[PDB]
Amino acid sequence: MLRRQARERREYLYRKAQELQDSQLQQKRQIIKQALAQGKPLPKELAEDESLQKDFRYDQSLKQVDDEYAATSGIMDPRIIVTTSRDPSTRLSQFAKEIKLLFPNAVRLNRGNYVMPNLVDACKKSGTTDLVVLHEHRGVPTSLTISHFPHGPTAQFSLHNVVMRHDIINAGNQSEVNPHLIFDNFTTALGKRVVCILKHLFNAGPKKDSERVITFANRGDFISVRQHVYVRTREGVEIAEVGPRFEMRLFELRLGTLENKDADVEWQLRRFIRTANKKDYL
Amino acid sequence: RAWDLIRYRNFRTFTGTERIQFNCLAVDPSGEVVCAGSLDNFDIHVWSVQTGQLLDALSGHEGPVSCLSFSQENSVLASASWDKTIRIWSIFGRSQQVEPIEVYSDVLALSMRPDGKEVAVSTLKGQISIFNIEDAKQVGNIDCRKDIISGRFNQDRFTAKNSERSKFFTTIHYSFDGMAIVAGGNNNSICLYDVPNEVLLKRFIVSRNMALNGTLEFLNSKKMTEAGSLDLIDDAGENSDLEDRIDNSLPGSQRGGDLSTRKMRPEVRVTSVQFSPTANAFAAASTEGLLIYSTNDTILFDPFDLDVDVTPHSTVEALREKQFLNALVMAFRLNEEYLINKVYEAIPIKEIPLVASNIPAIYLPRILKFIGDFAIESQHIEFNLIWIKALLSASGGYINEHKYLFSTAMRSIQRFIVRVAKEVVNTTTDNKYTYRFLVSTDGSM
Amino acid sequence: KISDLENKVTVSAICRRRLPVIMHRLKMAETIQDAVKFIEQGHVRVGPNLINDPAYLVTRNMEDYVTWVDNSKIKKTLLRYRNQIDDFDFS
Amino acid sequence: LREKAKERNPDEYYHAMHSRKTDAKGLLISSRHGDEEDESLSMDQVKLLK
Amino acid sequence: AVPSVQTFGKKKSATAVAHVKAGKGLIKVNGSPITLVEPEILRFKVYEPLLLVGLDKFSNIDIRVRVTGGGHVSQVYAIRQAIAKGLVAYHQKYVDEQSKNELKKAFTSYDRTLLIADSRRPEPK
RNA sequence: GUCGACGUACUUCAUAGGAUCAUUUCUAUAGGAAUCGUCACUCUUUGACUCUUCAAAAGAGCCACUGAAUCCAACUUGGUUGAU
RNA sequence: CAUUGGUGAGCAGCGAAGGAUUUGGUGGAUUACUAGCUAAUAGCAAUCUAUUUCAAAGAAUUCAAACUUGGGGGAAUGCCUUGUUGA
RNA sequence: UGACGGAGCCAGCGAGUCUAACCUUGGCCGAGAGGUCUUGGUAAUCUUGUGAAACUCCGUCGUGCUGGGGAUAUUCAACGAGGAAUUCCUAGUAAGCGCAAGUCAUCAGCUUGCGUUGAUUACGUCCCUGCCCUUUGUACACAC
Repeated sequence: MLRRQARERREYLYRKAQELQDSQLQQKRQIIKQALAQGKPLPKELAEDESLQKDFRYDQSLKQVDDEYAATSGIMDPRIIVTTSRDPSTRLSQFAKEIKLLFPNAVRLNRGNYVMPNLVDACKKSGTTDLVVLHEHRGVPTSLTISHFPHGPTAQFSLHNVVMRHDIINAGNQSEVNPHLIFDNFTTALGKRVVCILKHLFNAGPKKDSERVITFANRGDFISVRQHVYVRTREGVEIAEVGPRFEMRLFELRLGTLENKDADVEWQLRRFIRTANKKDYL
Repeated sequence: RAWDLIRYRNFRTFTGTERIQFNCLAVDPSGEVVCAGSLDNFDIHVWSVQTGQLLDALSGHEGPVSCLSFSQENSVLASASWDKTIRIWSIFGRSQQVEPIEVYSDVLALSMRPDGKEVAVSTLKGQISIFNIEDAKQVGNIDCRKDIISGRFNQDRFTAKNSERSKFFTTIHYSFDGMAIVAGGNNNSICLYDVPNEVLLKRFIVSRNMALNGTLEFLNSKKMTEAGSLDLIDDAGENSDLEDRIDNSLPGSQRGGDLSTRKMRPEVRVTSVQFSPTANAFAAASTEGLLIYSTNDTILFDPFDLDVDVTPHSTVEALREKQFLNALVMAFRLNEEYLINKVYEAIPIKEIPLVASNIPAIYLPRILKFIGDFAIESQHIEFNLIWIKALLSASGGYINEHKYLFSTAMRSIQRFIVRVAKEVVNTTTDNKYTYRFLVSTDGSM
Repeated sequence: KISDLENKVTVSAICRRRLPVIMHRLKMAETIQDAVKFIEQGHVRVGPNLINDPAYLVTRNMEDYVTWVDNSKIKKTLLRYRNQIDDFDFS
Repeated sequence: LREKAKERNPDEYYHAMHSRKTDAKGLLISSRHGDEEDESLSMDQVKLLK
Repeated sequence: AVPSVQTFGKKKSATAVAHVKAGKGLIKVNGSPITLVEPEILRFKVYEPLLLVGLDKFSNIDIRVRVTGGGHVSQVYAIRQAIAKGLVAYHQKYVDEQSKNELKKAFTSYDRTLLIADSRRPEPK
């Protein structure tokens, strides 16, 4: 499966390069489709070439989730490994516990003497889909890295205002039912890519009367994560704050797993450009 | 897909969500669960049989799952794949436990022992490695690549001594007592070994045809000319009529369909072997057909601890002076089938149960397998059921605690009870109830 | 696109999908003639079973299993070029 | 070069791995004299040069 | 023109290459003899491929093992696996196959990690 | 936050004159040039065949009878008055 | 100090009027052994010819026959089918 | 499970003409700028590749902790493995041990890798605390 997954990556990124290469054909095919729709003349480049028209006879019978999650978006529920950095502190192990309670279908793995190459190999041949790696700074958890496993993308975030369900009070147990999700003003294309990354690690299709909600609210490139349970009363909704609250900032999104760091970057945070603090999702 | 052999129907069809082509399957003992493994997916698909859904997909192999089996006693799944790895899944009962066993080369043909304690794999080195399951250690291997008859094809340019094509076994099966292994592959020798001594019992040539390909190890050098062999010239345009002058063999086709579309001679090969559950035979699915091999005991005098005074004449003298137990065990020690038959029909009905209680413990599988393969065809139905009732009531605790010894002898007894005796009883029960209805009611006008 | 069904299906495409050409594009030989020579000489198996005719068509899944046979002199010489030759497992 | 090392394909066979050889560390031995001359000069050659 | 057989043993990051050739009987690890393998309480882990099958197997071959990497106990485990599978491979190739699989039965009945290392780990529970 | 109208700003779009070739004669023009049963020599291009290198890989396999070649051993001849 | 690298010089040991390596040719096998030829119930084998000719038998409205074509578009002149005109 | 003092021996990551102190005492040259030389003190995870530490082996000692101003050339602070409670954890795992890096966010009061040594105990059960699902078999035989 090493040979097969290597050449499956090779073929997928060949198809990716081919589509961005010949996606001018998609738009001049759309141009002559709309020109046959409303009977208007064809521009000169399309009017003089005989090849694209006699190919349009065939291509006339051609014609949402993205490329890595498309094959099994709503079909198979995810399987998520949650692990810490290495020799973790006790508040980081508590945080990894709380994150595996946050995601259903997530188990927690103990990290120590696990090289991240063969941890990626073990994970993606025992068939998990996601890996969430947590990093601390003297107790305070500072980063998390979400990896989608069939050679998919890794989004690396840094966590900022972390309050933990342990560190509040002995408040009881969590709900662990399949939750609804709330994704607030992820307006740009990077926001939609991160929405897809972040929501394809919950189990698909929660109940309509499921009583547990977990919200990712983008507020100036700072995705505020809160978790809630509720009961819909006669005048409004009464919201109770269960589970950890923090703010994650996306600082990298690359197109391989964790193991290589030779992956083609899709977006990494340009921090010292001149226009650093003017635009969001920069 | 599942087939009910009573109403002749396909009552279930299990598919994966991936549309892959399955190359091996294995069913649970109590047919709750059916698993199947492909040659292009690395998972093992586990469907339930009652609800038709996919129950799970077991992942963990990193090569195509070549062979599966379910242990018929403790219900553990032994899978084996081309990543040189056999792998033991405890599926039922809260565990979900996987145990990998590494092996030397890539496994084809796993078979499980009848009592589920052990599992023997074939490997592409041409070796058969027999593993314990509970303590997953190698209990013993057989080196099986030198006792294989790999022929030379007509079209290949490398000798049979050097051909690497078919020096391994792609299908193996344990004996039903658990002490032998029959095996065969894409070569024309089917070999049966005994596992406790790890030695070759016997090697059979599956075909001596020259119209098939992989038969001769040594091809005739009169056919090799100054341009190619003489059996590679297609003299199919010398044929009388068009329908066999036609060449419809599209080029690189191996193992497709429709033998006319291949251009090459059919190779000789065995795809599956099986030991018979009832009577001392095996069957191998060659290209000529289902070859069926069995031992008959009309020939091959093979006695069992006889002495100087144990003779056919001495057996019939003890029968004429009517010591029936002495005559019967003298017949067993000669182990001549006509003597066992003669004494077995000379014993009378009043002292069937005395003789049957006093047969020694070592001659018990002999009399059980004799009564089995006799009473399938012979017409003394009440006599053979008298003997079976006497033997099972006499020593049926010994059979119960030596199950696998009497597992291919007691299973041919209930090929006699349910297939001739119960059919006869069904006919007379039909006659009884038609008589009762035809004389107990009122057909008046 | 569907005009690939008329433009870009081609005997040279079906031929590029043969086994010596898959061998050459997998770098398992130096050229297509030497790949034909090597599998006429009976070194190349796909999966477990040896393949002997050069016309064999090697699909997308089945080109992850083109290897040499074990005990082949060519497998022996590339392992011993990188002096990783383990004579335990015959090569 | 790291991309090539990952995509190596270890069933690779070029015929010049009958002359070229790899040392114990795994790297390549390049004969620093030539490869148009032979390194060891035979005994008649050494007789004449001496 | 001389018979020689090279095998490899490996544990955690140790590696041990054993060359077996037809010789006088001398067993060497890193140039020093086999009786100087440290840490000297695992010298019998190195010695057990020898004593399992008797020194008359070794009395005509001479093995030499180059060990690199790992720590102390990884090195003695790679040494013993290299010695074991080197002796079995020499007996397959230049001595008879009956003795080869008698040696395989002896080493496998003691422990088959003398012949097959545990290679790919872990498990995602 | 969404489309019209105007204003603005930008992109693209010219084909003529002449010659030659294209009809198993003739591409339409008389302004143009070619109709011959082979004799030899030299030079040049190409392909086989035999051997072969990079550089290997596989041996239609065994046994016998005969013949040849090479390297040692041996004998003979020449050789410190000088072989290689 | 290794060479599990080349080339040489020699011992021990092996060792019956020599030894080693390569190669051309032929023969027997490579499937299970009933003889040669022809105009064949017999001739011949040194020969079939100067009896080798006659008679008899023998001729499907099947007076039907590409089961044989790489794909898209055509087919002037052909060719096929059908109609038709004049004999 | 010590304290000294030698010896043995084992890794894996890491290669941007780049990698890195401070405060002084003075002599001379020079117009000054500054240069050179000399000197003492403080700080120090060394400087780019060789190598580790734990470990193994060998000799010696031998097991009731600590203070400043007073007295001659003893008596007035914290502590000898940490309470109630609470948290986390199932195999190359827990824990020990060092070695490198410092990667546009985070980090140096540290963070992340990298190897080395590597176990005890569960691997069952829903009894407790919980959480979730179903309550027409539907889905086609047979059986229930």
